[PDB]
Amino acid sequence: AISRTNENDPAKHGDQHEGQHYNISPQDLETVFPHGLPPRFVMQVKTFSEACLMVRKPALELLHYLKNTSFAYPAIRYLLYGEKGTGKTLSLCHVIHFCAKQDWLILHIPDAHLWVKNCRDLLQSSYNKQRFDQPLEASTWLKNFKTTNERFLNQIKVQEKYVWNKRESTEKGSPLGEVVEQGITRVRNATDAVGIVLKELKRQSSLGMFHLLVAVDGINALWGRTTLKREDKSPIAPEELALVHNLRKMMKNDWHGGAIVSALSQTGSLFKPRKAYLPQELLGKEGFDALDPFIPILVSNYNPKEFESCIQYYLENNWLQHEKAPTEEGKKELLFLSNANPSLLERHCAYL
Amino acid sequence: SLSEYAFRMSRLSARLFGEVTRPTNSKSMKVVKLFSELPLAKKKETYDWYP
Amino acid sequence: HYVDWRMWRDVKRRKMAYEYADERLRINSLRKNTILPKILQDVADEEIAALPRDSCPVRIRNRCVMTSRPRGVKRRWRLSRIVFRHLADHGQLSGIQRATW
Amino acid sequence: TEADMEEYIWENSSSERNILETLLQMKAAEKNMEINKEELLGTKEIEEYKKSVVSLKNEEENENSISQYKESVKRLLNVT
Amino acid sequence: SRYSPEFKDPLIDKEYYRKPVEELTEEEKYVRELKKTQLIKAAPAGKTSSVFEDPVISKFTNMMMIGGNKVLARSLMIQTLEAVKRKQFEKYHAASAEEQATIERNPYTIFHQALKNCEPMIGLVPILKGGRFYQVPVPLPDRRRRFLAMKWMITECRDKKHQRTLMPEKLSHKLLEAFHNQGPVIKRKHDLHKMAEANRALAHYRWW
Amino acid sequence: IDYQLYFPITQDREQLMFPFHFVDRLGKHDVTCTVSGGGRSAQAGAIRLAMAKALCSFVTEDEVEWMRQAGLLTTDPRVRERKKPGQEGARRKFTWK
Ligand SMILES: Nc1nc2c(ncn2[C@@H]2O[C@H](COP(=O)(O)OP(=O)(O)NP(=O)(O)O)[C@@H](O)[C@H]2O)c(=O)[nH]1
Ligand SMILES: Nc1ncnc2c1ncn2[C@@H]1O[C@H](COP(=O)(O)OP(=O)(O)OP(=O)(O)O)[C@@H](O)[C@H]1O
Ligand SMILES: [Mg+2]
Ligand SMILES: [Mg+2]
Ligand SMILES: [Mg+2]
Repeated sequence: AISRTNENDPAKHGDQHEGQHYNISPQDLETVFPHGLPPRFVMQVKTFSEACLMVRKPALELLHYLKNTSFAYPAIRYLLYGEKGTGKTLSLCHVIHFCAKQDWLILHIPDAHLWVKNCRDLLQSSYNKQRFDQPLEASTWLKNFKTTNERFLNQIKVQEKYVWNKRESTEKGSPLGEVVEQGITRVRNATDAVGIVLKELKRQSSLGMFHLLVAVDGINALWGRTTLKREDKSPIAPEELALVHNLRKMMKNDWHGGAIVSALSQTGSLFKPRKAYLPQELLGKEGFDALDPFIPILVSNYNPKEFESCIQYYLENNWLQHEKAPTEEGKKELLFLSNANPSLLERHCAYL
Repeated sequence: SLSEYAFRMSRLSARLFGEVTRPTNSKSMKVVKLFSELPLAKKKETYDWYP
Repeated sequence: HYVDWRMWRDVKRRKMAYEYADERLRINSLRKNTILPKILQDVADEEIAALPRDSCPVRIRNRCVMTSRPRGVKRRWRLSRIVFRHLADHGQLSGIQRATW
Repeated sequence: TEADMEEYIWENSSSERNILETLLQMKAAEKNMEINKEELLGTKEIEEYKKSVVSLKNEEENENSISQYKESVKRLLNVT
Repeated sequence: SRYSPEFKDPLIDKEYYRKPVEELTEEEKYVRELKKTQLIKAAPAGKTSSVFEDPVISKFTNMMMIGGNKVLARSLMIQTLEAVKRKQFEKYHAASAEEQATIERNPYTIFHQALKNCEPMIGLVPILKGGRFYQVPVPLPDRRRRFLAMKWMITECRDKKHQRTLMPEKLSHKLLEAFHNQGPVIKRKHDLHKMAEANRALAHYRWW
Repeated sequence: IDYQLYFPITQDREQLMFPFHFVDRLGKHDVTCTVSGGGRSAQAGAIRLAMAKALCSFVTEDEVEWMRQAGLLTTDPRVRERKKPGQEGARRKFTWK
C-alpha cells in the first residue's frame, strides 16, 4: 500500500505525505462531518467502508497558516478557489478535521447556495418584519451543529436574555444548548436561534474561551442573487433573509480568536456561467469588497504523482473491474478523458 | 433604476442628438413615429401601384 | 380601361387615401397619446370617423397590375404567380431562373 | 457615485477602509501607539496591495493577478 | 447515401494492423494491399478504438434513446452499470466467507449474461394456409433472438406498472433478476417457449 | 480553453483521443486548435480530422496508411438534406389520405 499513510492525525501531515490517503475514523466522520462531505463521496465511503482522503498542497498550505495563526489579531479569511471538481470542498473538510481534533468550535455551513433557492415555507419574521425566515433550512443545520459541538453546548453560556415569546424566554447564564434545542423542537424560532448562536460564539471567542472556525462552503451565494419570490412574484434580495444576513457578520474580520475558511462553488450557483471559477466573477464586486483583504488559495487538478495514487486506491479496493484498467494503456485514457480531474476521473471509474 | 448623475446625463445626450427630453410613456412615442416616417398612403408604392 | 371594376374601385380608394393622408395623420396623433384630455380625444374620434370610408388605408388591396388578382400576388413585381411565371418561364425577367439545389 | 465611475480608484474606497481598520486592530493587539493614517499608507507594502486591487478591478482577472494580490496581503497580515 | 459504393466500411480494430507481416497469410496479406486502393468511410462518432468499447452496451443505448438524445440514453446506461456495481458490493460485504466466491461484481459480465438468459430459441411466425393465419413455431436467427432480448428488457422497464421508479433502478433490478434466471423477461421467454411447443403440430405449414 | 472544459461530454473527448490512441502516442504532443461553426459533435469531428492530418507528419508512412484505413483522414460528406416543397421533410412525405 504505497497510496496510504499510517499517520491518521491531521496535525502531523507534511510535504512527504502528499499523494497518500489518510483514514478518517467512523466516530470522527459522524461527529465532524454529519452534512459536510460531498454527496458523491459518501457513496465511496459507503461502498469502500472507509473514508480515506488525500493529503494535497492546498490543505497542507492552509494547515500551515492555522498553526502559526495569532489568536490576538483579527480573523484571517482564507478562500479556496479552483476549477470545477478540483477538491476544494474536500480540502476544506481536511481543515475541519484538523481543528475539530484540537477542540475548536466548528461553525460549518456545508452549502450556502441552498438558502437562496427552492424554499417552500418562507415565513415572515417576527423579530424584524422586513426579513424572511427559513425554518426548515435552519433547523436541519442546528441538529448537525449540535452533533459536532455537543460538548461545548454546556460550557458555553449566553450573556443576554433572549425572548422567544412572552411565555417562554431564555435567561442569562443558561447553556447555549437550550437555544439550539428551542430551535429544533419548535422549527419556527430556529432562524432566530441561529442568529443568537453566531452572535454569542463570535463575541465569546474574542474573550478567549474557545477558538472558532467559520467553514462556509459556497460563499459566493451570500452576495449574489436569489430565485426566491414574494407573494407578489417579486425577486427577493439576499440581505432580506435573516439567515443570510447574520452569516455575513461572521465573515467580517472584526473579531479575533478564530479563522475563516471558505470555498467558492459554481455548482449550485445562481446566474453564473459554468466556466466561471475566479473569485471576482463568482463573488462579484459586493463579495470581493466585503472579503477583501482575503488570502486566495488555488486548487488544481491531480498532478502525475497524485493521479497514480488515486488509481491505486481504486485498484486496492477492487473498484476498477474492467480488465484493461490496471494496464499502462488504460491509465492513459483515464488521464486524457479526465485531464487528471478528480471528479471526471471518479465519475469515469464508477462504471468501469 | 438609474443614478441622478446617469439620469441627468442621459437627458443631456437627448438634447444634443435631438431626442425626447421630457419623460414620455410608450403610448405617446408613436407621435414621434407617425411624423418621423411617411404614411403608407403617401408612399409611391401605394398610390402608384397600378400603371 | 382597367381589368375590371374591382381594380377600378381600388384605384379610387388609393386616390382618396392620398388626399386625406395628412389630415388623418394629424387627427390620429391627438388620439395616440396619454397627454391631451379625453374631451379633446373624444372629439377627434368623431372627426376621423366622419371622413369617407375610402380614405382609410385598410381598404386598399394589393391586386395584380395585369389581371387584378387579389391573392397570390408578389409585392416586388406586383404580379400574380401566374403572370410572374409566364414572364419568368420565357426568360423575360432579368435574373429570374428556376432553382435547383 | 462609485457605480458611475468607469475606472476604479483606490483612494476613498472599501479596500482602503478595510485594510486600514484591519491594520489598527493589529496595533492594538501589539499594544502600540503607531496609529497614523499617513504613515501606514506610506509603507511599500500598502503600495503593492493597492496596485493589485486596481489591476483586478480594471484589467482582466487572471491567475497571475490573484497570486500577486495574495502575496501583498500576506505581508500586511504577517502571514509568513 | 452520400457515399458511393466504392467506399468501404472502416475497421477500428487496433490489434489487427499491428499483426506482424510474418503472421499475415497469403490471403490476408493480399487484402491489406487491396484496401490501400479502396476508399474508406469516415468512422462514425459512436465507435472509437478505446479498450472499454462494448458493441452490445452501445447497441442497447441506441435502442433506448428517444429523439436523438444520446447524452441521456448513455447516462441511464452508466447509472445502471453503477447501480449494479454498488448493489453487488453491498451483497458482498454482508455475505459469508464462502458465499463471496459466487458473487459477480462486474456489471458488464452481468449485462451480457442476463441478455443471454433471455434469448429465445424458437419463435412464432404467422403463416397463411387455407385462408387462415397460424402461429407456427419457426427457428429465430441469432440476430433476432439477440434483438428480442434487448427489446423485451426495455419494454418491461418502460411498462407503466412501476409508478415512480427511475430507469437506472428499474433496469438494474431486472438485469439482476435475469442473471439468476428470474423475472418477467425470462417468464416472457418461457411463455413463447410454451406456445411454440404446444403448437408444434403446425410445424409443417412453413416451407423454408 | 482546455479541451475538457470546452468539451464536457465524454464522447467528444473520446473523438479527440482516437487519433493519438491509434498511433499509440498519447501524452507526446501539444495541440492548439480553433474550431468555428457547427455544434457540439460537429466541432469534435472537425478537430479529429485536423489533428489526424497534422499528426501524419510525425509518424511513419506505414502508420499514415493505417490511419487512412481507419477512417481518420477522410472528410465525412454527410450533410443535412434539403426539404422539398411538397413534403413534410427531406424524405418524409405528408400523410396520405
Ligand atoms: N427571537 C429573538 N431573536 C433574537 C433576540 N435577540 C437577538 N436575536 C437574534 O439575534 C440576531 C442578532 O441580534 P442583534 O445583535 O440585536 O442584531 P440585529 O437586531 O439584527 N440588528 P442589525 O441587523 O442592524 O445588526 C437578531 O437578528 C435575531 O436573529 C431576541 O430577543 N429574540
Ligand atoms: N483530497 C481528495 N481525496 C480524495 N478524493 C478527492 C480529493 N479531492 C477531490 N477528490 C475527488 O473529487 C470529487 C469532487 O471533489 P469536490 O467535491 O471537492 O470538488 P469541488 O472542487 O467541490 O467541485 P465543485 O466546484 O463542483 O463543488 C470527490 O468526490 C472525490 O471523489
Ligand atoms: Mg464543492
Ligand atoms: Mg387604440
Ligand atoms: Mg423530422
